[PDB]
Amino acid sequence: DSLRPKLSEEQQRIIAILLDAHHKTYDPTYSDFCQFRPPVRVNDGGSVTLELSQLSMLPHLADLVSYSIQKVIGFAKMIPGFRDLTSEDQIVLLKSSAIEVIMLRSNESFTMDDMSWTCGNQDYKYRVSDVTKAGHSLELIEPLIKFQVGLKKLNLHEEEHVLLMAICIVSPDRPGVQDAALIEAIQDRLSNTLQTYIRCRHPPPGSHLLYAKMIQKLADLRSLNEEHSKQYRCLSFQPECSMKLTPLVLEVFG
Ligand SMILES: C[C@H](CCCC(C)(C)O)[C@H]1CC[C@H]2/C(=C\C=C3C[C@@H](O)C[C@H](O)C3)CCC[C@]12C
Repeated sequence: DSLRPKLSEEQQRIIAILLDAHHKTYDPTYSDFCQFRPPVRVNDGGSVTLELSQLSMLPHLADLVSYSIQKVIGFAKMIPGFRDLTSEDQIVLLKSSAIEVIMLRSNESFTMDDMSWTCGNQDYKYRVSDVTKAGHSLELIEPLIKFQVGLKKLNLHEEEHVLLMAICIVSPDRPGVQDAALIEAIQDRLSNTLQTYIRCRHPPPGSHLLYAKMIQKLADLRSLNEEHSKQYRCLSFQPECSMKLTPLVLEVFG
């Protein structure tokens, strides 16, 4: 039974637009990372106290996340439809989705060889231990790694990955959005592009369950977003934390 309509010419052009936007905003060589404040790994082999006392990886990771937010804002601008929104909604959407899109886009440096984000170059291989040296706890980190493994095992085509990031950004149910209807219209155009693509371009397919899986990842990201927000708020109570962050990070997560 299941029909397999072909991608319209407009859908194909959406896909091409989104691949080009990603290629313009995600350097797969990580060649800017040497410009960030450097990573420092104090031995905390075991401690929340040590660690909040040092936050040795926070300057480097905050610069990394700050840089990623900028690339994401650049990616968003190229999403077909996004600029038809009011700038107030554009920013609501970017601010509420930023950490989720960072978590998604980070899947490209994530490796199941050793369960790290390998952006280098050894200095820029990030593990669970680095995330705890930036003041976060296992209640964020463990489900983050689960999410990364789950996403990897979907073996998404790049077309799927960039569509999934766009759909994440353009979510009509973010708090504070005004024109939810327009946002939903933009998102549906993207979601239809993704369903059609999966059905006509993705083999075998007994992965017609792929679309529901991807949608579930969006749900998972929502939970990670609330847990992140909870921890960031506590982290920010550390005296002089702000010096280790950036103005853009302060604004987005504050
Ligand atoms: C939870 C943490 C962000 C915490 C930021 C803070 C401000 C301290 O709350 C995660 C989110 C994404 C994670 C990682 C890498 C992300 C990227 C981003 C992407 O834009 C390029 C590359 O893929 C590395 C591994 C370290 C741990 C990172 C930074």
